[PDB]
Amino acid sequence: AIPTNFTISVTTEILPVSMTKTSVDCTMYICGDSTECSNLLLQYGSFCTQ
Amino acid sequence: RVVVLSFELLHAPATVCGPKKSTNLVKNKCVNFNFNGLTGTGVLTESNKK
Ligand SMILES: *[C@@H]1O[C@H](CO)[C@@H](O[C@@H]2O[C@H](CO)[C@@H](O)[C@H](O)[C@H]2NC(C)=O)[C@H](O)[C@H]1NC(C)=O
Repeated sequence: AIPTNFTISVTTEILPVSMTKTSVDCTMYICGDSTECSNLLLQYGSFCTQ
Repeated sequence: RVVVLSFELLHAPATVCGPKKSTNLVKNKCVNFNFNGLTGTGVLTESNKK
């Protein structure tokens, strides 16, 4: 079975590439500008830097 | 003689309160505020809420 006519087709291929460059401050989310809560938080160490 | 003072805190308008004297309000500055026993720290600005 041999083709005698053809066609040129166009297809769309969608690919995600990036995401929203989120960033988080622990102190606001967890404590909310409260120094005492931050002081208690310091006992946890390097979770937030991580 | 026994007396049991039952209440519930910071969920409705307050009519009874402790003996601390009030102060003047400072707007557009982050301050340590206390309203009806609800404390906090932040900037207080005018708003419209029904
Ligand atoms: C091969 O096939 C293509 C279609 O895939 C043909 O193109 C059509 O031909 C008809 C008849 O000649 C026209 O009415 C159409 O307008 C053509 N298409 C377009 C997009 O213009 C082509 O003619 C065929 N060739 C042969 C030799 O059969």
